[PDB]
Amino acid sequence: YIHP
Amino acid sequence: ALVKEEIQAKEYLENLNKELAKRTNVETEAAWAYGSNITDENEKKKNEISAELAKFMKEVASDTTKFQWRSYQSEDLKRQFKALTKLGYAALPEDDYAELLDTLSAMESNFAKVKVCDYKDSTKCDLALDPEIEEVISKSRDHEELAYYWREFYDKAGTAVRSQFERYVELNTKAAKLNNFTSGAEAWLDEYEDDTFEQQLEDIFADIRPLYQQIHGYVRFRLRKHYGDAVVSETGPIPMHLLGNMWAQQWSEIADIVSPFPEKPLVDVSAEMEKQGYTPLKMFQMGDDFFTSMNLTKLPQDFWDKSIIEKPTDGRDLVCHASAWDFYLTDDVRIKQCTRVTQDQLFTVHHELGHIQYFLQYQHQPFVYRTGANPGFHEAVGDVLSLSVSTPKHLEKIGLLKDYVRDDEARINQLFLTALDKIVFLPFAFTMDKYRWSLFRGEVDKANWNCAFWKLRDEYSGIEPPVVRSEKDFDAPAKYHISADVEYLRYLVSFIIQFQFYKSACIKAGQYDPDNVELPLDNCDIYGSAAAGAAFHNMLSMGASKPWPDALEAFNGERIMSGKAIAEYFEPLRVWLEAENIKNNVHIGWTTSNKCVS
Ligand SMILES: *[C@@H]1O[C@H](CO)[C@@H](O[C@@H]2O[C@H](CO)[C@@H](O[C@@H]3O[C@H](CO[C@H]4O[C@H](CO)[C@@H](O)[C@H](O)[C@@H]4O)[C@@H](O)[C@H](O[C@H]4O[C@H](CO[C@@H]5O[C@H](CO)[C@@H](O)[C@H](O)[C@@H]5O)[C@@H](O)[C@H](O)[C@@H]4O)[C@@H]3O)[C@H](O)[C@H]2NC(C)=O)[C@H](O)[C@H]1NC(C)=O
Ligand SMILES: [Zn+2]
Repeated sequence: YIHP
Repeated sequence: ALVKEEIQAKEYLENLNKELAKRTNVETEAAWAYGSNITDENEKKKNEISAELAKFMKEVASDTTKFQWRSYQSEDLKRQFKALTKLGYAALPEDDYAELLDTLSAMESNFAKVKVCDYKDSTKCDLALDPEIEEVISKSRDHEELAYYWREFYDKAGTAVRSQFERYVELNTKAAKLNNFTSGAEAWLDEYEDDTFEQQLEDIFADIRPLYQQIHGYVRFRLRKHYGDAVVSETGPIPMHLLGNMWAQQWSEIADIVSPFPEKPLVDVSAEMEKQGYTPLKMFQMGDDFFTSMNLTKLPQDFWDKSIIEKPTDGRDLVCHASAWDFYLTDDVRIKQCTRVTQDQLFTVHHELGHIQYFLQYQHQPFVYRTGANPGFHEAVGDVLSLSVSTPKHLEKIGLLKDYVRDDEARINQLFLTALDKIVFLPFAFTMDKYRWSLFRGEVDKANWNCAFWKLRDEYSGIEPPVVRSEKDFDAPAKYHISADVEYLRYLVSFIIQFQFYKSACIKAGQYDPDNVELPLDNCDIYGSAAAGAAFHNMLSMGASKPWPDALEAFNGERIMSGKAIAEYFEPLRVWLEAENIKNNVHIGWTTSNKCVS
């Protein structure tokens, strides 16, 4: 689950 | 008969879910090891475990046909079985799956390993995106220096993986069709469980688009005063390298030169963070504090023991793009972030901790339900807190913002600063998936793939490359999520729904009343609010056990994704900006870009  | 089978099926699911959690743990460990330490050995290990799990998933999908699950009484059991039929990439033949994995790691490792030469020193060629290149992009106002770093990065992170990206599209399409979706676009869109989802987003985007146009026009106007008309034209797309971000996805780094009222305060707490001796550890502890202050779940010991919160100082290659990780046991959750001591990074910490909290909140759910209500929900959680953290209200409480007077002009500055992040991002995020959808759907000939990217960036965002590009270049994979095959629509959804969450959390906290001048939405701090926390608990604990409108209903009683809340937040800015652009005779809109030659 990653940052934009 | 069916009654006896449904009892049998319930037991089957209970065991299978636990088995899937345990098997996924093993794959996740190998993926974590590779992302933390990129080597040929770790790549091989990651991909081999994935191949093994894919094989098991195939047997699972096959075994579901032994159960008459569509005939069952329990909506819950049917929902679980349906989740198990969805194979994704694992539907591919053994050899095709292995090749896709090799293709995916080739692209992600390429991105992560990019290094460029210093603009001033062709000797020094060890500048990575994070932090060296991003430092220049965010801080330099030398337009030629900026253009140099833009070209070097895009050539290496983008063009270098064209052939790999082409094979990835082929195999992604093949996988989707084996699951009987038309393309990878439909496969991705399936996560939103709504057959009008694209139209819904087009409708919301159309409502907010005029505000973006006003912000765009004003920023261009202000950039002309800074750089002159030789660098920035009145009527053309904005040269993207001047926007303080490698992808021009958010423009807050240039706030100091485009702020409505330059003589009034502009919130930038990075220097105060450094002065007060902030560390990555402190920032994460503060994020933890925010969550617990809301009566939400404390970070477990495994988080602190196992997380990577600073860039390693040894020689090693790794993925520095911030991420949060669920290991599918109990309390084994981790973040990997190459944390720097800045305001933006303090928001990133809270964003990532938002994922972690979601993991902890639903870890009691069956395996298949241990994910977001939809991918947008997962991205929204931490951003709701970050909206609060960003307020002058909160930043004064924690001593990071000093001698701040909150007059009308300072409020406009702060609203504009927020918009440079939140409104500007919307067309950007939409184009990331509009582009990939069009490739997945076979709507663009391979001969036109690069200019199809820049055409969308022009049409929606009104930005363009600093230099002329052509079909000799391939610029899309220069964005992390494109190289790493991470769906991007989740972020568009997030940026819309996070304002729905924020507005409701603020109302529940007694921090927002539309009829009370003392309680504006744009200065709401939900820190310490157990009432806001209760709403989060009610929603997050559900995981993916129910369709997402039921998860939203659990939060605030609503069932519809809506642009009402984001527009409400920015309404004071809209009124001021429309008037300011008229006052200054600001040109709105842009001619078609000349920067991608067909
Ligand atoms: C994506 O879509 C694909 C279709 O475009 C789909 O592929 C189809 O899946 C079907 C499985 O449900 C499959 O149907 C079987 O066909 C067998 C014979 O097919 C052969 O000849 C075809 C040409 O005529 C060829 O195209 C094929 O390649 C094959 O060579 C049948 O023998 C078989 O039958 C058995 O199963 C049925 C189903 O039973 C069901 O369940 C219970 C029993 O537990 C029943 O009580 C209940 O009534 C229900 O019907 C039995 O009725 C029967 O007695 C046999 O046991 C079956 O019909 C089909 O062949 C296949 N391909 C095509 C081209 O149609 C994919 O599955 C989709 N993928 C995903 C992931 O969803
Ligand atoms: Zn995220």
